[PDB]
Amino acid sequence: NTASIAQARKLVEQLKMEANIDRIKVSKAAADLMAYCEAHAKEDPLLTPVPASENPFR
Amino acid sequence: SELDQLRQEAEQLKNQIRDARKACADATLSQITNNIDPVGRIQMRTRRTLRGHLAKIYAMHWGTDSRLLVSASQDGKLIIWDSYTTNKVHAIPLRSSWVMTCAYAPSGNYVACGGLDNICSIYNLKTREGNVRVSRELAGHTGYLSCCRFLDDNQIVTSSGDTTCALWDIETGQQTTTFTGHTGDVMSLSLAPDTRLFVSGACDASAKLWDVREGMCRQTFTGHESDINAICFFPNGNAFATGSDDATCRLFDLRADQELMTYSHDNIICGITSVSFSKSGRLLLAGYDDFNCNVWDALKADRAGVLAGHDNRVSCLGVTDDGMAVATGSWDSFLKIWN
Amino acid sequence: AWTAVLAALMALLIVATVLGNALVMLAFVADSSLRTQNNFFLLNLAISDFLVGAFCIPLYVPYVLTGRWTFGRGLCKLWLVVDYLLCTSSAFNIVLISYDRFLSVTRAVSYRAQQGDTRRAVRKMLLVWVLAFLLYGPAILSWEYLSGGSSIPEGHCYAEFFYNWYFLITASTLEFFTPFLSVTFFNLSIYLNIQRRTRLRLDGSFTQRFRLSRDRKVAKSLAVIVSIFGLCWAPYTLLMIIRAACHGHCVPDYWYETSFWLLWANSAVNPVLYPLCHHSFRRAFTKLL
Amino acid sequence: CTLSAEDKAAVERSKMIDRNLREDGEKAAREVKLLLLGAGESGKNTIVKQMKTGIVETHFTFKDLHFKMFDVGAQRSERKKWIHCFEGVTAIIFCVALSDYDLVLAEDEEMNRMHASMKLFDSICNNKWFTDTSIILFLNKKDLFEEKIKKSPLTICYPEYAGSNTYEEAAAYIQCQFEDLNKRKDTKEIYTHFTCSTDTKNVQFVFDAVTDVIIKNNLKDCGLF
Amino acid sequence: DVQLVESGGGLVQPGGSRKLSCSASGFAFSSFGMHWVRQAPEKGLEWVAYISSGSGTIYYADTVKGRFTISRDDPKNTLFLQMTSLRSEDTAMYYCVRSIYYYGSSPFDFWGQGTTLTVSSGSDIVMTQATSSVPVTPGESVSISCRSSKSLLHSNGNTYLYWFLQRPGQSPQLLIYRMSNLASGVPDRFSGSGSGTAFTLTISRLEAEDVGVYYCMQHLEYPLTFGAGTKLEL
Ligand SMILES: CC(C)CCC[C@@H](C)[C@H]1CC[C@H]2[C@@H]3CC=C4C[C@@H](O)CC[C@]4(C)[C@H]3CC[C@]12C
Ligand SMILES: NCCc1c[nH]cn1
Repeated sequence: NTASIAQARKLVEQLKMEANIDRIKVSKAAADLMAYCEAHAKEDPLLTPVPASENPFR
Repeated sequence: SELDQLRQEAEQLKNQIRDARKACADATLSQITNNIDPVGRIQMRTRRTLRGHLAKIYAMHWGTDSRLLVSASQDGKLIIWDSYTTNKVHAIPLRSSWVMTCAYAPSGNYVACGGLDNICSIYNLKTREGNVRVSRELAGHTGYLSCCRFLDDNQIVTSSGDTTCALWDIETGQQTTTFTGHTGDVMSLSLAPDTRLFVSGACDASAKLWDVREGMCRQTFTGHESDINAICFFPNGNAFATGSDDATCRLFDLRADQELMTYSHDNIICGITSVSFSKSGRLLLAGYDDFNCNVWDALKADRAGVLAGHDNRVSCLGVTDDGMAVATGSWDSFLKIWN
Repeated sequence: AWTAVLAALMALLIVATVLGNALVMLAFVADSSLRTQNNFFLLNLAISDFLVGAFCIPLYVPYVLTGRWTFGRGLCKLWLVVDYLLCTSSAFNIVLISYDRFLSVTRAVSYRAQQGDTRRAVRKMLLVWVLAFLLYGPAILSWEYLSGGSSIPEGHCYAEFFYNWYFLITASTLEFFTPFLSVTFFNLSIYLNIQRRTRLRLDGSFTQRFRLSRDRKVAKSLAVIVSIFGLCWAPYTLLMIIRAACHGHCVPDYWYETSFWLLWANSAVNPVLYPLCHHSFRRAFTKLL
Repeated sequence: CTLSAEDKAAVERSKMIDRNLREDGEKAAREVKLLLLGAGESGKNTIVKQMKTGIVETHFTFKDLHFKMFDVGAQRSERKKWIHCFEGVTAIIFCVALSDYDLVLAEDEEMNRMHASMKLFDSICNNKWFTDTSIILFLNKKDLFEEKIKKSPLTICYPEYAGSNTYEEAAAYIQCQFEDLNKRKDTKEIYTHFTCSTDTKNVQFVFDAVTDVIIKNNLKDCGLF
Repeated sequence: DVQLVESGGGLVQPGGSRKLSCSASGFAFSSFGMHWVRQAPEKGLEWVAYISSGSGTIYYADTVKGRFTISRDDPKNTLFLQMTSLRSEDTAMYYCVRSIYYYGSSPFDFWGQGTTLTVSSGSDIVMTQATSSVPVTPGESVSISCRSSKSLLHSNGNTYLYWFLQRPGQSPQLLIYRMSNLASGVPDRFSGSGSGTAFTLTISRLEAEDVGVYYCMQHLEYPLTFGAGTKLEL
């Protein structure tokens, strides 16, 4: 079946295109997610509730 | 045989990808965040209850201003609420009551709806006649519409059960781009904060990262054992969280091309219907079929809180852009705002 | 002394009415799915029974035990009004529940549509209470002023009637005979409609035996409801009417008291019949456990 | 009362919206919703025509009862992801063609169409969302079944059959086989009707079955049952 | 096209009664509340009456309460004013104004053309516009000031101040519907600001089409009150 071969060729092309990625280290990604979570800790009302005078749903 | 060679080659590429991913596993996320102070118990209260839907609520979406809300129920109605006062701003009747998704345009001028009719309807909220009118109907999907998200005022992205995603130009009503590659139904969409990438989870138990302009699949993430029903981007746009029917959430990192953390418990065996992050990204909220929502510590994988108060399956979750409140909607016909 | 038995029995009743009925109310708050009109009617009946169990019986106990009423003429009228209101509201609720069930098989589609309404049920319950009060309370309170009152030797608390049989006949007919006949008619109509439909379906196995068994169960249920209501109430009504026409003669003293306590037994047994056979109330009770 | 004039105007607008929502809900609560299922070309279309690419809805009225019929064919996507959206339907109308016993699926010639219909029926009736939902079974194309049984015995698809090659017995055997698939006999009832291309009692039969379903639900909700 | 056409004016005797009608076309008439606003030959705008959508709430100005009746005919899309016991002070041009109220809406966004009715023979907020006229030149900016006797800032954060413009021989037109909120279809050259009781409307790059009378209105509480009107010339 020509169509089945075409499908396999498409899958091979996609796998090749996804294979060549400049993958960073997982420790680096964990460090960057932490850094982002720390940098914006005080701007998150649900993690650090705001005074009732500042709460629109009070 | 060409086919044998192709299949063998596919396997070689998959093994190469697996080895490249494993080579990047220097240290787990849980080891790095071992010395972080826990957030502690997070307790939230119900500030508002939104009544008026007469059937199951299937979707809701926050307005960009953090005050206006759109909810869709299969009683045939789309309702736009004022969350501070609980006033109903608009009630839009639908030609087809089998709605499964809704969206709010970033500018607030338009709303989107869709469902089992295979059509994405666009409603104009600000007309001269004073009504809400169907400004457009996008057709071209062969399966049910599962999720839609306004990429802009003239562009929208949709996913359906025909296993494909589509980027539509609303003005001409045509489909500008098609995203194929999933082998199952596409269940959820999540646009990036810069709107140049989007991620979708399918019933083939995988997620795919797509480039909007190119129209190409950038990455594929696996690890769930069942269907993926919900998906959300991390606030900085370099990671996302997916919830499936296997009763677990997972956090995937885009740059490492792997999975950082799993959020699971022994007392939870139902599926996950919805997931969203808090503004910082520290908390991960997930709604379940248990009739309630769990607040997880995204950086430590510990349950930080529970939101209970629905009598049926929690179907939809949202967090405002300013981070003030959460909204939950369930099959009990009620929406609740928490803070 | 023998009293240790008599009072003891009363104690059991005082709890059986208060506990079981309390339990019903608990389910109403325990489960949020118990919010249909029928459930509201069942609640109203539970409230009527509970108020009888906790207030009327405990206060009457001294009168039966000692033969004297403490604080006479200051509590006589309040106790009489409360007692008559509660009994008549129980009867009216029995009729209201029967009417709702009768509608469920005649106006089937209309009924299915209106079951959720919490306003219609509240309006019907308020009407029931209002009619129950208007039937008797005014005649208890506003009779001494008209006829000169008295007729009560020291402290006995009983209405200025009980010797004039015209008002007794009228009140009984508007309070028991009419509601009893209506309950009988509604239950018979339900049974006949169920029998007719099953027959047609058969004309059109385990499933067959199952339908017939369920029909038999319903037939036993309806019969039990009607029989218990009539049995508990008719004796006291007839005995009091007979007493008055005889002007105190004809009736042995022991019989009058026994008939009086049978109506209260009905308020005690009510939770067993209606609330306990409902499947939603059973589910709520199981959830409590 | 702490509200400005415009806030009071907005609240009055909300009250009018609630009023309209209540009216629409009251109107919708009186309608009988039916879910129509079948195994492809199983006579479903003939049933639709007699009684009257996403979901398709038909509206008809009989004896003051409004019926909304939802045909969910032409949805070649996973069923488990959208079946729960029909959880509250009054009844499921299931159509089976009686001639399929002598035919096989075009996509798979080794599979008999009757077995596919039985599998779909078994999946629908024993589904967890429809534990108490009754099924109205329409066995269509009965005429053609009488003209083929005399030449094609049921042993082709039912090897254990030991009856005569007469419609009267074959139809009863088929009805039994389809009703044997119900594993919830204590909760749901199945109504079976034999129909053909020229039948006018189809709507009356649906009316009777739906009336029985509604009355049984009302009784179960009032106690008694 | 949105359209409001008023009819029923003319000359009437003192003590008589006339019925004014306002026929609406091109919008969802039942979703809008309606106002009747009049302008005596003195060119000052006076709010007369208001009937909400659904006819739930009705308000009248004191000067006409008990003599005027406002009503609606939704199926026929017409608004009505019944005027009885007319007095010479009722001579004026009457405008039919539509106004819709929900979060983020734009009230007073369309005015009718008017009917000329001629008759032969304490707690209200006061709005002040000190300058009656201002000679201006094209291409230059202009500033128009408004003063309120009571603060227009509500506890919910809104300042209910409305700016209207009336060109020679035309109906008034909304420019700013809440302090700092430009109306739909209005050129960006108009801008507004203020605080509590002092408000300013600024016009940049003045055009010949921007010559007219500018009116200041408060929508904080009924009755609604207008300014005297500031006139631009040249
Ligand atoms: C627990 C419930 C269900 C049943 C038992 C109720 C008891 C308390 C009732 C049933 C019949 C009643 C008796 C009926 C007749 C008389 C005769 C009178 O001259 C003294 C009181 C006396 C003796 C009553 C006292 C209370 C009594 C014993
Ligand atoms: N209506 C009669 C009240 C009563 C009798 N017995 C107990 N209570």
